Amino acid sequence: DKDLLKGLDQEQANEVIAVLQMHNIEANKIDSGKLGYSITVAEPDFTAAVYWIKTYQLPPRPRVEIAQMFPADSLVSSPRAEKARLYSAIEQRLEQSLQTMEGVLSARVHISYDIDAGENGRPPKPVHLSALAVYERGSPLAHQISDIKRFLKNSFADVDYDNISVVLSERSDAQLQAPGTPVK
Amino acid sequence: DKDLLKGLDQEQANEVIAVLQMHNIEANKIDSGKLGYSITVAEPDFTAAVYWIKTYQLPPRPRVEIAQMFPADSLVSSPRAEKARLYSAIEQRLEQSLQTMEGVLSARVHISYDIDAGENGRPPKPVHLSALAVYERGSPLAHQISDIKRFLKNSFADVDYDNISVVLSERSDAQLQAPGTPVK
Amino acid sequence: DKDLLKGLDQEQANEVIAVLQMHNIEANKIDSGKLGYSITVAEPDFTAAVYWIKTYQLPPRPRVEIAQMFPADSLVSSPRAEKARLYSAIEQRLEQSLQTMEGVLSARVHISYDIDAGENGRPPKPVHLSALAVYERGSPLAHQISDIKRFLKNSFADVDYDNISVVLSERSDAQLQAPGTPVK
Amino acid sequence: DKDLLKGLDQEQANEVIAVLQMHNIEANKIDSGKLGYSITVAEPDFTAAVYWIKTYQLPPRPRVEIAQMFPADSLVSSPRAEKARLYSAIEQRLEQSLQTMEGVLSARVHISYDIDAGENGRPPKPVHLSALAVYERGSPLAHQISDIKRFLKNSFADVDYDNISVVLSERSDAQLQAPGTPVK
Amino acid sequence: SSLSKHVDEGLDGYRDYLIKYSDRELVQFFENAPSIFALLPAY
Amino acid sequence: ALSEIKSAFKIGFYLYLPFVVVDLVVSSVLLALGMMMMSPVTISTPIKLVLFVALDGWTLLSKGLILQYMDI
Amino acid sequence: MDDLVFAGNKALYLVLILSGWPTIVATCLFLLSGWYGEVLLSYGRQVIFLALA
Repeated sequence: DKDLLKGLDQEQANEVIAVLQMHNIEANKIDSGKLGYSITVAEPDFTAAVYWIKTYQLPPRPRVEIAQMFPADSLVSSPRAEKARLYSAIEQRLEQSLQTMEGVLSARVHISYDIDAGENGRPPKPVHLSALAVYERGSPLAHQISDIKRFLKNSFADVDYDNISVVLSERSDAQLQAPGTPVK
Repeated sequence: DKDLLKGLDQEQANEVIAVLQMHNIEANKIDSGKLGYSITVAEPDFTAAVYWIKTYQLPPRPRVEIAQMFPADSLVSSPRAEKARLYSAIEQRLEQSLQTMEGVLSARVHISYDIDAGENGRPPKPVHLSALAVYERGSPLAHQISDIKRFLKNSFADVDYDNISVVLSERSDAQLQAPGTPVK
Repeated sequence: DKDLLKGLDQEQANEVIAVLQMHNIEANKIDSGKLGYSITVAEPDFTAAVYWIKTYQLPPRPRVEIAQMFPADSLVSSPRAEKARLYSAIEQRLEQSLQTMEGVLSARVHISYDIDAGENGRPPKPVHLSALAVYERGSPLAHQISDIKRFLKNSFADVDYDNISVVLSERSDAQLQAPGTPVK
Repeated sequence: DKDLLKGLDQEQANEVIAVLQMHNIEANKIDSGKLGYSITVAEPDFTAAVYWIKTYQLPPRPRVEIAQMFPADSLVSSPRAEKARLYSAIEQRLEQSLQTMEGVLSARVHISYDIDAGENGRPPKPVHLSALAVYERGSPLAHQISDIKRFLKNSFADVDYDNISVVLSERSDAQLQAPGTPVK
Repeated sequence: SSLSKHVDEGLDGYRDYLIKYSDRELVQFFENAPSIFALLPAY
Repeated sequence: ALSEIKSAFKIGFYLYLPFVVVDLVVSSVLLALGMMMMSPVTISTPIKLVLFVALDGWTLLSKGLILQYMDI
Repeated sequence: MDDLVFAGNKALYLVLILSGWPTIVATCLFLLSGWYGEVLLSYGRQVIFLALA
């Protein structure tokens, strides 16, 4: 009956519940019309829920891309802004192409940005990449780092195998049982 | 019921409640519609609750970024303002990519900024990085400093392994029980 | 009920009450709508209350930042006035990252300002940082000066360990009990 | 009931009462709405209170800052009027950070100003600092020179330990008892 | 450079003249990359 | 010499572009008032050379053309 | 030639913004005196960074 958050989004409210149910407290996703969702928790489960709100930094902020600072809706754009808008779309296309491998649930790719070395007589440096991934358990994740580096190597101009770093990990344990209401 | 604060935001009230409940005093959150929120405590807990307000510097300021000083809707943007708006979105994207690792609850990432880049004839200097993290307890947090350094090394042009400093720690003890109303 | 201060705001009156309650006199915060707050003390406690107002310089001024002297709406923006906002948002962000350590309640970070290094023929000088902090009671505050000195080092271009100065301290004894009414 | 001052400010009347109450004469603060406060004193105490108005130069002038002689709303800003508005905010932020140390009640910092080095080819010179502080009594105020000197030495580009001047002192004896009404 | 060491003292009256009316952010700039050839493009 | 005259006409066109805007922002306000017969060259020329001295381009071009060849 | 295109279209963009803003306003000069020297001095500050480098 006591409220924690209100005026939330859809993906925000769908993540606060998935965090609270991991720690044996249950909540309610109450819609409110065009005012966004709202989440209420029980009275014995209010003190713990504020502690996990503060700990996990909830509600989640929207994810930031580099193409949002240099928008395409502007009329005149610098060559630095066109280069930073190009590399931020290759950075998202390689991330969406990594989720189609056999076993990957989510992945993230970072590209080394170089914009100021293209103008001077110095040549641009070699480009670096770095990726994260989360695999379904039961998979031998020591041998599956060699095809992520093989897919990522010759998708650019000239990289080495030492300029690519892959840090991946298996997914957590499944949460399938209901939390349970506080009896009194 | 004495009044401590009024006119707060939504996520400004969940920090004051989470701070006060750590020190055995119970506060009530009251919505007032358009005028924000309000926080009231009991009468004997008043002179002990203003002390933790002054000590913990509550209410929290909004967290600042480098991209807020240089707005995108200016008529003309300097080459300094375009690289400061680039690097602030890179450290905002690397911070959200560090929270998806296995064990990390929260993180923060700092990059060295170049200020006199084009005004000199000198080439730019090397890039330094720093990071902070908070881990779930029960984890060997000495061996997990070698994964963030490998992830952060080749996410840029050329950084060394001694130009990165990671300072991380485990989280505090959990608060799960109710404070308790003061009987008088 | 002799008034001594009125027309303050929410963050100033919560400081004047937190100061006066430390010296065994109790105050009363009275709201007045659009005219702010008001603080009244008892008639035996009026002479001492004016003395602690004069001693502690209450009510406090609002805290100043360097970025307020050079506002963004000043549409003529010198290169001298763009590095002052870039410095002033870095020193506002490093002290927001210092408070998320293990035991830190408050912090403050100062950076040396060099602004004319781009227009003369001289190379720029080194960078000098300085920091204050406040820790929890019971912490080994002698060994925690190397974590701040390590985190602050490689967050800029090139600083040494003798160019960083950290002066930190523990918090005062807590004030929990009530002041008590002047019985006559 | 003979008035001696009227039309005063809120912080001005608290500086007149705390001066008169130190010298065994009591005053009445009377609000007048829009025309400010007013201080009245008794007839046997009028001769002494006029002498302490003349001696202490009361009412106090408002405190001056160097950034007020060069307002930011002007259309033409010199390099001298930008370097002076920079140092006049570093000087206020340093004395606002000196008050959060362990034992300081008030502080005042003075930065040496350099103006005529920028327009001509003369090089700049070393910057000098100066400080004042009021410490809580019962404290060893001889050992606290090195903490203020260490904090100030790393907030600028090139200062020496014999270019910083700290003059500090302990506070006065407390005034806790009432003045007393003059009987006849 | 023996009798060419007579004229470098003869141009001293022109050299104290070429420092008073030129800026010393341009005087050293054509040097580190006061000379008699390094002050005329700056004056 | 062919690539030097090409680069000199590219830098020389770069300088040309701001003033062109300076000219029509004088003739726009003069056509906004009733001064259509008054020639704009007596008002455009004062604000053409305060944009050059506040930017003090005599030192900016001279330092930049040295920095395209030499090094400090 | 992309820095020749960007610099060749920021001039036509500023003519539409600056010379056309008191068209829609007048369809008071001290508030418009300080705005024009900020943009022309910054566009000239940018075109040298695109020119000499």
